Order: sequence, then C-alpha cells, then structure tokens
Amino acid sequence: LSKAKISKPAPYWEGTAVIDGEFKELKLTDYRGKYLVFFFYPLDFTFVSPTEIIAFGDRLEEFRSINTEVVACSVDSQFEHLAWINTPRRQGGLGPIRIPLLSDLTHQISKDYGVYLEDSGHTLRGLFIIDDKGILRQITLNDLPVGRSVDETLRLVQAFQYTDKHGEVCPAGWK
Amino acid sequence: LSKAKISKPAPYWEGTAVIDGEFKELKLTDYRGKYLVFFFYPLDFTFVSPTEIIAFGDRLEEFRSINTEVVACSVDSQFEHLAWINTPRRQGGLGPIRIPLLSDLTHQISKDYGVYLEDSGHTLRGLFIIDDKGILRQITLNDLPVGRSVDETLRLVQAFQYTDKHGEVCPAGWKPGSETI
Amino acid sequence: EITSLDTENIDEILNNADVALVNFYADWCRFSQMLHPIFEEASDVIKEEFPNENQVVFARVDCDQHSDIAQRYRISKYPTLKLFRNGMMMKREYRGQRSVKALADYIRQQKSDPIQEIRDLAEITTLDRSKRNIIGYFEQKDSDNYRVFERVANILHDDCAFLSAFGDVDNIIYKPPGHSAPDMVYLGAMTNFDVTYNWIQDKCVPLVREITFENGEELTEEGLPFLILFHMKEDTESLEIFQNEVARQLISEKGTINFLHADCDKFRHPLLHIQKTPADCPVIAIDSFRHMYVFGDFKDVLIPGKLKQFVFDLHSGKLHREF
Amino acid sequence: ITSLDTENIDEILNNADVALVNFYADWCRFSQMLHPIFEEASDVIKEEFPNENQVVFARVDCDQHSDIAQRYRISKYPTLKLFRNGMMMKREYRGQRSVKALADYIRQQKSDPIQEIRDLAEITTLDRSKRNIIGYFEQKDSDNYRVFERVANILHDDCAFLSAFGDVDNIIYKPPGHSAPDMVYLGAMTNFDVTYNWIQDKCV
Repeated sequence: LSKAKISKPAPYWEGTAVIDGEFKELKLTDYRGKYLVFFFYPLDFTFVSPTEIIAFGDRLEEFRSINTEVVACSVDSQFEHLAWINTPRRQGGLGPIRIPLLSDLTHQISKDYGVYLEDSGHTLRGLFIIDDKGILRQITLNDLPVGRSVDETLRLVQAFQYTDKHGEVCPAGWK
Repeated sequence: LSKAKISKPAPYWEGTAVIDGEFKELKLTDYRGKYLVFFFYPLDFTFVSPTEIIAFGDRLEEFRSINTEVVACSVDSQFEHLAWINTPRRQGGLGPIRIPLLSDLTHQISKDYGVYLEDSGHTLRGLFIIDDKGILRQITLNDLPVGRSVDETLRLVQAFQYTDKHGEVCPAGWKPGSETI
Repeated sequence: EITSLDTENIDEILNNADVALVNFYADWCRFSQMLHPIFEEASDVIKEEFPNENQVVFARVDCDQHSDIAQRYRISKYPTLKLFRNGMMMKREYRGQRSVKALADYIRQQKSDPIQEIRDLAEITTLDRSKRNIIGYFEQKDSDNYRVFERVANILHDDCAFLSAFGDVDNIIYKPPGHSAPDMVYLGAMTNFDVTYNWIQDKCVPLVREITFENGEELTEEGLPFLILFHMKEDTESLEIFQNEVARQLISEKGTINFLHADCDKFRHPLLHIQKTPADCPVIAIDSFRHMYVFGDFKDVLIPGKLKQFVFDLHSGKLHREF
Repeated sequence: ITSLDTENIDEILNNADVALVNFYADWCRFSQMLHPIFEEASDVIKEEFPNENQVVFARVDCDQHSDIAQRYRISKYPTLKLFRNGMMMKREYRGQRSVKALADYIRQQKSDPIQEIRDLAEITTLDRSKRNIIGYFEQKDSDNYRVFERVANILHDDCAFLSAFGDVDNIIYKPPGHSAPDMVYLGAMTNFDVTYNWIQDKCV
C-alpha cells in the first residue's frame, strides 16, 4: 500500500501547512528545483519532547546553503498545529518553529509514504530525501521519538548531489 | 510483497555465508540475544568499490563492544562470493573481509526486505537494525554505491538499546538544544 | 505539599528530613509532567501515614531552573527520583513503577526496620559464605546505640544483613562471607553515627571491585566517573598496589568515584579504546563514559602525590589532551 | 602503453608534445573499465600518427605514487589530463570515455589552431564575444613563428589565434570589442616565457 520507492518520483502530496504562524497551502511540486527533506513528526500519545523539530529548524540555514528545504508533516489539522506552536515548550508544546508543519488530516500522505499504522492512527518517524527533480532518494524509518540527525541528513543530501554532478568517478575519499 | 515492518519481528532468512574464506550456514535466529546490522551489498553492474564492506569490517569490534553483529547479503551464489573474496582489491575484488557475506540465492531475502528490483535483478542498498529480540527497529533505503555510515549505524543501535533500558525518561541533552547529546 | 527546592533551602530541608524523596524533573519532557500528579497524590498518602513533620518529605527540583542542583547530583535524565535519608543521597534511585501505590509502598519499605531480631545465640550457627552478616547486641531495643545501628542499617541493608540480640557484653560484630575469616568486632562508640557507619560501611561495600561487561550495566547506571585498573587476572600485584593506593590517597572520594578493576583480556576493546594492548597491563584510566584518561606509567602510583592529583584533574577538568 | 613512477615522470612528461595521462585507482570500478578502452583508443591513434613522440597515452598509480595524486591535485578517479610538453592545461577531459571520443579529442587537440588570414577584412570583423591574438610575420619557418605556435597550442581555448604576412614580426592583441584599444606586444619574441606570460596575461 506504500507508494514510496527509491529512484521513482516521490508520491505527490498537498495540504495545509503552518508557516510562520499562518496557514499556507503547500504542494510537493512547490519544492521542485530544490532538495526537500520531508519527515513525519507525530504529536500524538507517543510524543515525548519538542527536540527534533527544534533541532532541524535551528539548523535550517545549513540546509538552505545546499539548496535544501525541510518540512515536517503530521496527521493533525493546521489548527492543532498552531495550538501546539502557541503552547510554550516548557509546558509541553513546540513553541515557535521555523519549518513548515504540514497537515495530513486525510491520512493518505502517511499511507502513500508507508509510515501510517492503521491500528493506532500513529505515524512512524519517516524521513525522506527528495531531489530537485522530485525523485525519492532516501527512506529512513524508525519509531524513535528522537531521533534523526541533522548532520547525517545534510551528509546524505551532499552525497546525492555529488552523485548527480560526478556520477562516473570515484572520489579519493573512498579507499 | 515486502515483509519488513518496523516494530514487527524481522523477516526470517537463512543461507550459506562466506566467513573467513569458509562456507558456514547462517540464520537470523542465530543472532537472538544480540543486535544485528543487516545490509544488502550488490556485486552486480552497479558495483563501484569495496570501500563500505571494508569500512564496516575494520570497525566490527566497535559493534561487538555494544553486543551487535554485522552481516552483508547479496544475491550471488556462495561460490561467486568466494571468488569476489579471493580477488584482491587491486584487481577489482573485495579481498579478505571480516563480516559474513550471506547469499540470497533464491532472491527471497531481497524481496522479504523490500530491497529487490525484479526488472534488473538488482537490490537496493538497504540497511536494517534488528534488536536482540528479533524485532526490526530500523529501515534505511537508498541506491548510493557507497554512503552508509558506520558512525550513524552505531549511534542508532545505541539509541535503540538506551530506549530499551530507559523508556520512561527523557535523557538530558534533549533540549531547546545545541547538539542533542 | 511538595517543596520546590532551590540553592538556598536545598541543604537544610534535605538534611533535617529523615526520608526525602526528591523528583528531579524538566517540564519540556512529558514523562515529568505525567509524573507530577502521581507524585503529589503519593505525597499526600504518605503525609497521612506520618509526618511528625520530618518523617518523610516529598520535594522537587526543576533542573531547567536550577542546573547547579542538577549537576551536583549528576542528573542525566528526566524524571529521576532520589532518596536522601538525612541528606546523604542513597545510591539506588527509584526505578519502580510510577503509580501512587508503588511510590507509597516504596516509602513504607524504606521507613521500615531492616534489622532482624534473634534469640540469644540461635541461627548464628549457619548464615555464612553467601552474604555478609552483622549483628548488634543490645540489652534493649530503645537505646542510642540501637538507633545509630538502625540508621546504618537503613542505608546499608542491601549489602549486608543486620540483626539484633540481647545478653552479650552493648556491642556489634561483623561476620564475613565464609567460615575462614572471623570477627572483626567494632570497638568504637555506638553513640557516634559517623564512626559506626564508616566501620560497617567498611565491611559491607568494597572500595574497588571488578567491572565485567555483565554488571557493566549496573555500575554504569551508578552515574559516576570510573577509575579502573586494567590488569591480567594472573596479576594480583598491580591490583593490591591499586587497592592500597586508592585507600591511601582517594578514600575521601569513596562515593563520588567508582574504583574498579577489570580483567585485561575480556575488556580488550575498552583497552582498544586507548593506545594500550592487553599486555600493556597494568593500566590505570578514568572512564567518564565520555572519554578515557590513561594515568601514565603505572609505577608513578607509588609516589604519595600522583594518584590523588590525577583524580582532582578530572574534577578540575585539566587537560584533554590528546587523544 | 605503460605507466610512470615517482622519478621518470619528468623524463617522459616534458618531452611529450601532447601527453594524455590517465590518473587512476585500481579499486575504483570506473577506472578499471576504462583501461581496455584507454589502450584500445591508444592502439588506434598511436598507429594513426605514429609520430615517434607526439601523442602518448600513459597512466599513473595514485596509490603508491599517490605522491603524484596530490602534486597535480587529483580528486576523482579516473582523471584524464592533457599536457603540452610538461605543463598542466587548466582543463582535463570530461566528455565520454570510448575510443571514438578519446580519439576524436586527441585528434581534436591537433587543430591549427592559428588563423592565417587573407587580405585584411578580418581585422574589424573579428568581434562579437571573442578574444584575438593576431600574429604578423614574414617567414613562418623562423624561430619566431614556432614560438608563437607553441603558445598558440596551450591557450587555443581561451582566445582565437591568427597569423599574417608583411609588417615589421609582431603580436597585436584585439580586446573584447570595439571599445578598448590595443595593446601591442613589444618584447623578445623567439625566447620563451616572456612571450608566454604576455599573451597568457591578456587571455585571462
């Protein structure tokens, strides 16, 4: 039932995101021309701590140096996303965040990406790296509240771009 | 048709692996009690360089410190694996390697782990972390010739074992933040 | 109610309390917020079973606000609940279930009397090897001697069995694990808690002991930087040089440092983590669980200075260097 | 068709008019597959000329001779690089690897490159987005013309070289348009680096 495959176009999505405290409509093809790291961030009963979106948002400029945008997606509506954003993180909210929080209210994004568990309504923490032509280059799945790694995500993004520019060569760094 | 699901029992596999130039039979359930890093390593036309299996083999003791083994798997026969092992890296072979090279002769492992592309006979480079209870805790897929990372693999297994021992606590270092200790 | 501790009231409140269960929390962590109500209710349940105002005290520390207090007690995670008896911090955290009745039964357990009474000379026949034993001899169970013994028992009842009797000339005696070594009878004042607890402390808990990767777990969660002698198990000389020397120089560090020795051949990779090979043993190092620090050449451990200043340079964070 | 080493690099590398050298690594599968096409593309063009020493296809081990791998700043394996009598051209070979493409490109390095021109209508029709070094010379077997044509080889990508007859042996550089004037070269023409670094200066 998952539509996410390596080297095929990443499954299309569109929905309402919270960007800078306001509602914007977002489409996967908006990010055409740049790399997109797209990861799922459950706010449900498994939630434990704001750490991961804070970590990715604070370093988002590093991603933009390499022509990469970051967006998180969750199965809650834009309104509860804004409620979470307006809840201070001392009280168990996210506080201000600098990456778009996308809404999957219909659940079909989480299923297209094979990250949705239909028993609990819970989303596994998938992270996906999509290149500037919309091809899916990376799938990372686990259920860890935290987490993924901003360092290894950017390292993966740079590895993909190096493969795209130099495809028939071995860099000296390989042994 | 892929059977690999996070938090579910990892799909069983069995086959003949080359360990130290020798044929030994290997099963997933042999690794019960230890973590298993299990990744696919194509010797097909996509192959480019031994760098990665060597990288994991040289650091294999770091994984054994934390009670985890490493196994690579490919769809060549045990005999073609043995030929690859005896070809030194100067001539385009792997030379001696310190991690078992498992053979998926029937292709059923590569399909169970959702790594097999049936048009080309090619396997994506998947890496999967299986805990000491046989549960699959990690799925990592891409087609990069080289470019998984033993540092990130070890950090993941240690994160999984820490979650297993302390599940109701947030460790310090998760915060507004700096580096997430 | 739940006292919120800070740098000003921390010491007095914990010292005058006979039992204090303190909750080290951070509110950006959900496990902490989920704990707070259960903590409050458990506190009330115990407050009715008590107080005389000082029997049992539930307190809290916000480690976001006071990071000083947090690092003083080496809190690496949230929440962590710690037991302070008179302001000494018990080395075993509450790892139990988080529920009102689990916490309640826990406070009742630690407020219970660990000492087991006996009839004259009855089973002192056979206890031994197995565990350690210690038995106080009191003509009555209301005495300053027996309350001192009861405090020491409350702290130490996990590493030894404490018992009581009457009819012998007031004195407490120690029996080690076996019938080889005898008593070992305490000659000190039984009205002084510090010398008595130092004495029975001395028999119960060894100053250094063996790390093996099996109990590596238990000892890692003690939360202390290790100082280790790596030695081949045929080599007993380095190990008693080490025991003697940390008894001379570092004994004041008894509870801030775990002093351990490791079989050099099983811990090869811990020794691989540094420049040393299993035939470079004897080797002395601190493992902060962040990095490992070699002491240098072993024999320098014999000068009265070097080993004491070696650990104060971890406490002073001196040189890293190199690797 | 054989290698170099730490020592004789300068022996074969300097005397070779066009030296197309393959920096390789053996563990890299992309460089292991180019060897048969390298020497097959070799076998076609060194029978082509065969020219004693003009075009010579050689290789260098970046493993134990890795000392050459950072003298020349080698990063990718393989790196094909073209040397005019011992010097590094600022470019390398990035088109496809095949005997067709290599052969075509080292035959492509053999172009004139000079432009010998007729009655002069070209001197003002050269313009629109180029660079031109116009040679003026009487007799083209002289020491001057063959020094002008050795530096015509190395920079032939950076600008367009031309030649003519009958003024006084001088080099006249027309700059990028109708705006800036010349810029004529007065110097020692038959000797080497003084003529090289003039034209090198106004082609960059």
